[PDB]
Amino acid sequence: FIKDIKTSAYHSRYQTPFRRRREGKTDYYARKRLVAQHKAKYNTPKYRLVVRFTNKDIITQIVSSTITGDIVLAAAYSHELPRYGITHGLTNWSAAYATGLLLARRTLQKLGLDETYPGVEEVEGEYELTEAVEDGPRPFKVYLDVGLQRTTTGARIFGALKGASDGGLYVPHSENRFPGWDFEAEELDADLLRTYIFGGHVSQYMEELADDDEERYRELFKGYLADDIDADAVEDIYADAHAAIREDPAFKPTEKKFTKEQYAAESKKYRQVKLTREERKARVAAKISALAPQE
Amino acid sequence: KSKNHTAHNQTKKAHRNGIKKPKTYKYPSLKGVDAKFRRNHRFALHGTAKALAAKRA
Amino acid sequence: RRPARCYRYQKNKPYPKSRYNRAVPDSKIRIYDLGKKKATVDEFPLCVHLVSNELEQLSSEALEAARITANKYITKMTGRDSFHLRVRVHPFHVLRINKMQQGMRGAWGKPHGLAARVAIGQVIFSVRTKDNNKDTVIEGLRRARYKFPGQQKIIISKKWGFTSLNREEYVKKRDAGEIKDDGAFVKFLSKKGSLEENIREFPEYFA
Amino acid sequence: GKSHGYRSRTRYMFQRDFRKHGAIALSTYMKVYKVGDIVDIKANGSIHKGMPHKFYQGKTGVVYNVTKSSVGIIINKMVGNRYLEKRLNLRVEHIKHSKCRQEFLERVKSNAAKKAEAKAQGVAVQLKRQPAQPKESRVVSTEGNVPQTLAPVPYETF
Amino acid sequence: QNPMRELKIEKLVLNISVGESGDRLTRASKVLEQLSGQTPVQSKARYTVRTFGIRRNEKIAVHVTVRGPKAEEILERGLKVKEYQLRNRNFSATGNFGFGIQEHIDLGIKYDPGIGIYGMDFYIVMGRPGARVTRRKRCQSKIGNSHKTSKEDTIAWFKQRYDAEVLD
RNA sequence: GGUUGCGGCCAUAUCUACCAGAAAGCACCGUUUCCCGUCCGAUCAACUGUAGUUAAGCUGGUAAGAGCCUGACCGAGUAGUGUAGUGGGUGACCAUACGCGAAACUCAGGUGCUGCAAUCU
Repeated sequence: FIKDIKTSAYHSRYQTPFRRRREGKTDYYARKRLVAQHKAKYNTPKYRLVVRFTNKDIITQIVSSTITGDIVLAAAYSHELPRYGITHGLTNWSAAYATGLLLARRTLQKLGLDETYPGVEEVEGEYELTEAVEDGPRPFKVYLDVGLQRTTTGARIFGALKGASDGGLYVPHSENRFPGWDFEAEELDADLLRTYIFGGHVSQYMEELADDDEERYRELFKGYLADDIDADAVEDIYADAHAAIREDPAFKPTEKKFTKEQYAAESKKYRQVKLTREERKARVAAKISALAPQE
Repeated sequence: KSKNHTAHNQTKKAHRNGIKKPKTYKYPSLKGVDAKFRRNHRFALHGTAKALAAKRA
Repeated sequence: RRPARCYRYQKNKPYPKSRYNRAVPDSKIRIYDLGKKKATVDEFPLCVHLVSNELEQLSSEALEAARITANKYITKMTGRDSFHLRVRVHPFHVLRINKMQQGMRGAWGKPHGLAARVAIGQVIFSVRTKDNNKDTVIEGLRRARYKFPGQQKIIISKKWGFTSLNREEYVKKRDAGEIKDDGAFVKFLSKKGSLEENIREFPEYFA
Repeated sequence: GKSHGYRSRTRYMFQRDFRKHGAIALSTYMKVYKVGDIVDIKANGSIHKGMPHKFYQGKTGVVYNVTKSSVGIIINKMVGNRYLEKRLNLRVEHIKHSKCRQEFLERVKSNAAKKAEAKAQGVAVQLKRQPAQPKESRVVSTEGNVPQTLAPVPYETF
Repeated sequence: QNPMRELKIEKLVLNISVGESGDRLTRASKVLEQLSGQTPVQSKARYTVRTFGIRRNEKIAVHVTVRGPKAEEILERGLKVKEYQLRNRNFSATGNFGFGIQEHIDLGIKYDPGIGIYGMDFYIVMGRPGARVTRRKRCQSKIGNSHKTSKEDTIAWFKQRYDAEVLD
C-alpha cells in the first residue's frame, strides 16, 4: 500500500486543460461570453479592454479577438507614464486612471475620434458614460476585461476603466465598484472619487506618516523625498499629467539600443541546446559501459 | 396474434414516386428568418426600388 | 441437466454475469492451473496445446471433466511435478433455459449454466513440459478430447513454455542476459525505459 | 413500454469525445456563418441548448438565417418518399463549416486563372476535372532491380 | 543554497471538537476568542454518526486560524505545556505538526470554573515564502521539490529554536 | 533569441525526477491609513517599488523515462467485411472469385508550434 496514482493508465487517459488555463492565465468560461459577438453582426469585431496589474506595473490593451489569435488595437503601459510626469506610484488607482485615460486617447487618435468624444475634461468624479452625439459617429465601445483578477468594490481595475471612460471611450459600466460608494445606501460620494483620481488617498497617507512614524516615511516614499515632492503637490502632478496625455499621447517607442539580431545573439549564449539522436545514444552507451565493470 | 411492423416493400414503394427533391427556388421564403433583419430588408428593398427609378431619367 | 447438444453452437450474444443478469450458478471449473504451476520457465520448454477447430461453446461442466482427465492421466503416468496444464478458457458466458404453464408467452430463460465460447484455432488446454514427457502429456490431452464436443486437435508448439518466444528465439535471448525469470513467467529486458530501473533488474545483462 | 424520447439512442452520439471534454475552443464561436454558407452538424453534448435533434448529426445543410447565438439551417430530410425541407435553429457550437464547399470555391478561382492565362496565351484550355485514367505504357528497368522469384509458402503451424 | 527558504510559521490552528451543540460549544468558542483574540468559526458535520452522537449540519467543533506574530506567541505558550517535548510522530510527513493538550487552564489564563474546561488541538503549518505561489488566483502552481517543507527539516528547525526535543 | 499582455490550435504543450537562467520582465517579496474582504491583510483589497531574493514560481536543458503525437512493403493484406456461385462441409463453419480493409503488436523519429502588441545585453 500507499495509493499509487500516476500509472501510464492515468496519463494516457488524462486531459490537459487548455494551456492558458494550465498556466493559470485566463477564464475561458468568461472568454466564451465576452468575445462571441452576434453572428447577425458577422465580421464586426468586439473590442475588449484588457487591464492587468502585474506586481509593480499596469498593462492596458484594447484587444479584438480573431480565430487567428487576438489582435491589439492600442496599448498603454504604466511604465510609459514618466514621460507625462508620473515617476512615483505606477500601480496606484491614479496610475490606472492614467493608463486607462491614456488608452482612450491612444485609440481615439488612431480611430479619428479626437475632437468629437473628448471625454470628461473637467473631472468632478461624476458618474458619466460617454453619451453619443446626434447625427454623428458613435463612441468606440469597449467592454472591460477584468479577467482572473477580482472585482471588489474600489479596486484599481476600475480606475483604468474610469480613465478610459472619462478619456473618451464608451465602456459600459456601473457605479458601485468605484470607491466612495455607500454599501448601505445606493449612492456615490463624488468628492471621494476625485481624491482617488488625483492620488488624494495617497497624499493622506503621506500626511499621517509625516507627524507620526518617520521610520516608514523614509522607507516608503523614497521617490518623493528624493525628488522633494511633498503631500499636497501630488494633485498637480496627476492634474498636469492628464492634460499632458490629452495633448500628445500618440505613442513614441523606445530608442531600442542594439538590434533584434544583436539581442538574439546575446540571449543565444545562455539558452542551452538539445541533442541529436546519436548524441543521446552516446550518453546511453557511456552510461551502459559505466556499469559493465561495476565501477 | 397479427404481425406488428415492417418496412418490407417500403422503399420499393417510395421509388415508384421517384423520391422527388425539394425542387428549390431562387427567392426562398423569408418567413421564419429573424424579424429584425426582415424589417430592415423591407426598407432596403424600398430604397433600391426608388433608386432604379432615379437611374431611369 | 440439459444435454450439451442444445447449447453447443455459439448462437446468442455473449451474455455474462453482470448488473443485469446478476443471478447465476457457479462454474464447475473454478480452478485452472495444474501440476507444477510454480515451475520455472526453463524447466518446461515443450508446450502441447489443445486447439479448437470449431466455433462451439464449451460447457464449464465439460471443461472441468476434460481438465480432470488430463490431470488424472498425466499424474498417473509421469507424476504431479511433471508438467503444467493451464486451461486457457473461462466460462463467462451464461446459458439460459426456458424452464416450465404459460406456453411461450414470456419465454425468456432463467440462467442454467456457464459456457466458454471458443473460436476456431483458439487454444483451450495447454500443457507445458520437458520434451522427454511429450507423449504422456499428449496422450492425456487425447483423452480430454473425448470430454469435449465437436472437433479440436492437439498441437505441439514451437514456442517455449507459454512464452511467446519461439524455441530458438528463447534460447538466444536466455543464454544472453535479456531474460530474467520471474515467478510464473519470463520478463524481458527491453531497449526502452529508465536505464537505472533497467540496470537494477537484469544484472546478468550489460556484462 | 417502448420509448422514443428526443435524445433516444444517443448514448455514443453526444458522448462528448475522448480527451476533449469541458470547455469549447474559442475559434468555434468566432467563425462567421453568413447566409448561404454550407454547414455540417456535429452535436456537442456540453452545449445543451440549441442542440440539434439526433437525426441531423452528420447531415449537412444551408444557412437560411443567422441570429444572436445561432444559425438556421435548412436540411432536406427524406421522409417516406419526398424530401421535406426542414429549418433548424442551431447554436453555432453544434455546427462546423463545410470543407466540401471550401475545396470547390478554390477550384473555381483556379479555373478563373487557367482560362485567363490560356486565352491570353493561345486559347487551348481543357479545364474540367477528369477521373483517374487507365495507366499509359512504360518501360520498367531490371537494371539494379532483378525480379525476385516468389513462391507461395508451406503451411507451418502459426 | 539557502537564503530565501527561511521556513517560518504560516498558520497556527486551535481546534476544539465537542460532540453535541449548545452551551459547551459556545463556551469552547469563547475560550478561543479570549485565547487567540480573533472571533473563531463554528464548523459543522458532514454526516450523522450516532455512536459519537452528532447529527449532520449541527455545528459544534470550533476552530480558529492564527498567523504571524500572535501564532508564534501562542505556539510558545503551548509547547510549554508539552514541556518542549514532542514525538517523532506529532510531525506530518508534510513538514507540519501539532500536539494536543488537555485543559485550556494551562498557558496563563485562569481555571474559570463557570466557563468550563476544554482541551485544544494545536496544529501548526510550516510554509516557506513563496507559498502564495499555490494559493494565488492568477497563475497557480505547485511548489518545487527543494522547497517542500519536510518532516526531517522542520524537526531540525524545531530542535534549533524553542530548545525542544524529539524524544523517540 | 529572452520576457511580458492578450491570444489561436489545445499534451509534440501532460506528468515524474534532476540540473541551468546574464539582461530586462516576471515573480516571490515589505506595509494596513484609506476603498475592500476574511475566523485569520494567508486569499482578496489597497500602498510602496522602497528593505530583500532567484529559493520557489516561470523558462530552458537532461532521462535506453511514463504519457502524447507522427510514420513505416512492423505486424496484416491478417481480422473483419460488400457482392458471386447448383463452391466445400452432416453441420458448425470454411475455401475461393471481384472488392474495401482495421486494431493491438514491432521498429523508427519527434516532445510545442505559432499570431498580434510591447519590451530587453
